[PDB]
Amino acid sequence: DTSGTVCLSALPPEATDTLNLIASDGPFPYSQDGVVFQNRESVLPTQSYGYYHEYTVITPGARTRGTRRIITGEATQEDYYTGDHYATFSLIDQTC
Repeated sequence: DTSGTVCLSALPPEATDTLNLIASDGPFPYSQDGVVFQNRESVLPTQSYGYYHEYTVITPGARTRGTRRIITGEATQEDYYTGDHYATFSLIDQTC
């Protein structure tokens, strides 16, 4: 299940950067950016393979991809933010 919705302005600035790169279809900083997100644990609504894709939300100072990500859903304006390494997700509202 999702943990509600959150305004883009309420997320780390890096989340805005990630969405801008998604809008231009990259290029992305990490090789894992753009790969299919399987939603293996069924936290997000059930959809067929390929409906979801994942992108890194850079954590300042991190040597690794960290724990922040944006999962895109194929529907219009459907994007999910997780700041706890896929444990919980919140729908991102780019209008606020």
